[PDB]
Amino acid sequence: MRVVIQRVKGAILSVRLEIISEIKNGLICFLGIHKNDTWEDALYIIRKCLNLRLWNNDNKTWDKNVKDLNYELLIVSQFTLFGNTKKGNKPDFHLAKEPNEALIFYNKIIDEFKKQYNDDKIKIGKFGNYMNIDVTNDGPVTIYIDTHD
Amino acid sequence: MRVVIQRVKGAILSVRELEIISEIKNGLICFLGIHKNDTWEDALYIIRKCLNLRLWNNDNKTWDKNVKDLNYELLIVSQFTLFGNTKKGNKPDFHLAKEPNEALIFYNKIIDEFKKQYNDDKIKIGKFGNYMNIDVTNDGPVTIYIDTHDI
Ligand SMILES: NC(=[NH2+])NCCC[C@@H](N)C(=O)O
Repeated sequence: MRVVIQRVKGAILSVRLEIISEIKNGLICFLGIHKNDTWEDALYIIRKCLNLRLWNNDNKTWDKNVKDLNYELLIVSQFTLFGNTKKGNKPDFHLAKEPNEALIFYNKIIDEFKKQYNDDKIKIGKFGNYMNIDVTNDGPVTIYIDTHD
Repeated sequence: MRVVIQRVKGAILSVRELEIISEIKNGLICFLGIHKNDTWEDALYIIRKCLNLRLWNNDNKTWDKNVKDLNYELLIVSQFTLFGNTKKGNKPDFHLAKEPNEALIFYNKIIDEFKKQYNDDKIKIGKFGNYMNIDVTNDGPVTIYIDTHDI
């Protein structure tokens, strides 16, 4: 699976527009799910999101993680991360997991995020819906991981 | 070269008490990571796709219009953390990222080219190397990732 991790002062997530999720300091994680992903692919993303040391702990750089500072996570599902753009300019999403299967996988991932950290600290979107996210990027600090490495 | 493209209704960049230096309305924010062994052909591929990827709908059609077609803007923000290696451990390390003194030369070259291949007034930038705060209204959201070393 693929993940783009961005570090935020906060994020406001809204749908067609009414705010339906919000977080202060922490991480927005765009989570694309490859169609051949295993529950081991999930665990790698979760371990990494919860544990990656992305904050300066005053005086020592790259030291504290989301759990350490008691920060929040917003997980947004982004199938467009499997938009192959090597052919034309029309991205093709043929590696992406099928929407239904994907929702079931996405959910489990969220359960586990809650099981691994804290369930008040994990926010979400409306899986396959138009969303509008005001993100305050801190740094900014972008982190990419394709677990197929 | 590594890039994360995000579709935006707008974007507001501020550097250090915060001061606003850059704004775009509708268009693309582009977190651009520059590999140690990047050549100019790597850069052109980045510049091309950002300008030419059809990330917007139009009438019937989906994935049909690119940033230029709509007279939209780009905000290009260098982001070495894209080469933050996370295979080993929970501390990121950036050994694969290019050296700051040259990255800066490469990034400007790139910015010029971004203007040359579109329009001078449609390309906003960050403040290379410096700490930045960026408000992004993500439209979709739509996230695209390209690693040129896959080509
Ligand atoms: N899908 C979504 N909610 N947001 C992204 C825009 C996708 C659009 N090309 C489409 O309508 O297919």
